[PDB]
Amino acid sequence: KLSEEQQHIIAILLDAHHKTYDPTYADFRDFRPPVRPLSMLPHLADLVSYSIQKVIGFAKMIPGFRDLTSDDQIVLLKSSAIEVIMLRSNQSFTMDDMSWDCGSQDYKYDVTDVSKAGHTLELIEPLIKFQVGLKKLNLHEEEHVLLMAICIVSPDRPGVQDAKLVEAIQDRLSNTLQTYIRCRHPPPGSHQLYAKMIQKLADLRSLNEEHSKQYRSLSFQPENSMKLTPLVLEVFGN
Amino acid sequence: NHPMLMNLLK
Ligand SMILES: [O]C(=O)[C]OC1=[C][C]=C(C2345B678B9%10%11B6%12%13B96%14B%109%15B%1172B932B437B%1285B%1363C%14%1527C2=[C][C]=C(C([O])(C(F)(F)F)C(F)(F)F)[C]=[C]2)[C]=[C]1
Repeated sequence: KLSEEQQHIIAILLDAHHKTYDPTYADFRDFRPPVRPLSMLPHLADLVSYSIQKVIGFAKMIPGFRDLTSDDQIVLLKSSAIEVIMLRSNQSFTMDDMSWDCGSQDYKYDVTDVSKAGHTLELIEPLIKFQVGLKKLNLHEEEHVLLMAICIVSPDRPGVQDAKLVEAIQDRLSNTLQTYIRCRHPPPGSHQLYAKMIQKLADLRSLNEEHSKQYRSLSFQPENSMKLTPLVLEVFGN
Repeated sequence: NHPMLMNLLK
């Protein structure tokens, strides 16, 4: 059932993820150092700005993405950026202590670190529950990278102009994912896996909404906006 | 409007 075109799409998305996700976390030394109010805001703002650039690199390699206009590519990335970053960070999240382990003690982030960047339990509690539930899915890397692409290319993002073209690109990705689960994911892990994965996308939309709320309250203080980066201000708002 | 996003997209 898995056509050669569908196998082609998976190979590209796997390669795109490997070219944009460094599992050594080497570049983290270039950030402003972490201090453990809002002592973690400089470091974590540098982390998000770094990851936005990686999300852009990944999106450019999604089949069909560069058939969209630059206006549509911009609005899809603006809307999905924080969702894809939260989804990507599942690779560093660990159940042993409910933290994001990125190679060393300096770059291990727990719930208190996120709150030392200006965010509250309104976001942190659903965020942790998202990371746990995603880990319980035990996704193949093939499914992990397909979910990242489906999240970016969604027709209902605000500001989309050629939703019909966005929908066509997403449908080709969704059919690849559904057929992949069918032929390559054995039961019982296969059980309603596609529906469970789309529920995680719905979880990410809610997390996106709460983050935007807390970001605007954060960046409304000029002393806080001083600590952000120019790319973060362009993407998330000034 | 979004010059840095456009540069990374090119
Ligand atoms: O992916 C990998 O495995 C390794 O790399 C990464 C990349 C990102 C994360 C994270 B994870 B917790 B979830 B929150 B904190 B960590 B950092 B983002 B992900 B969200 C995250 C975060 C911080 C800052 C803001 C912020 O709102 C603030 F103002 F700085 F607080 C802004 F940056 F967006 F502005 C928003 C979200 C972990 C590992």
